[PDB]
Amino acid sequence: VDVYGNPIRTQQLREPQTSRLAGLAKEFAQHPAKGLTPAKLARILVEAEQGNLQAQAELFMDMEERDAHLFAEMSKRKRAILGLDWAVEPPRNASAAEKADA
Amino acid sequence: SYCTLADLIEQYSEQKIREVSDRVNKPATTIDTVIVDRAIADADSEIDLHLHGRYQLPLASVPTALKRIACGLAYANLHIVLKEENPVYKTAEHLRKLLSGIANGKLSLALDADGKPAPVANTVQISEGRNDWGADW
Repeated sequence: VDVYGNPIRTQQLREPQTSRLAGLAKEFAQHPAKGLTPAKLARILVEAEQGNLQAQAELFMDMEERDAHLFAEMSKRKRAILGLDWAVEPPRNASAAEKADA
Repeated sequence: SYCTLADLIEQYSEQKIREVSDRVNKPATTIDTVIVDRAIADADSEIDLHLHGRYQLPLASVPTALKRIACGLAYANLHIVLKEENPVYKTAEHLRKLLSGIANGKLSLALDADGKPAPVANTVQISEGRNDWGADW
């Protein structure tokens, strides 16, 4: 089972979960950043806190697209991580089987 | 109709209105309602000319000072020939001076019966007003 302990059934791995929700794939972003005012942004944040993440996510996408400075800073921060070398290491004082699995 | 035939009578007696309103019979015998109606209409028209810039013209109620002014102007208009020195001409000029004072924002239009007249929305006008960042965000 997963690390969270939820029972895992291999039958559902054959199809993506979102495959049965074809309506999502056809959605187009509504661009809430156009004509934005402080009251509207505060409303967006408040409604996002209550579980309406759609408007907040669209606003964040627009914000990252429309600002060159924030764009460059975020790109620098992410490319800093992208350039790091990585490796897989077994558990502490691991055995031969764990070493082979790693 | 800021004044009526009854108002003109009650202001200037009935005999004088009978004299100045009848042009066909000598001596006069009856008041001709058409001439009085037209004189009142002309007085109302002049008052409207003087008052359109500060109030709604189709007034739903008549201030009493407006009634006095209309009666005076109608009586002045009822004269076919009027001299500069005629006292009625002086009264008409006085009423015109009051009308000009009201128009020029020097005098106010008083109560009609118990409520104020309907000042027009001239001074009300201002731009929409942009004050974002001050809406408690």
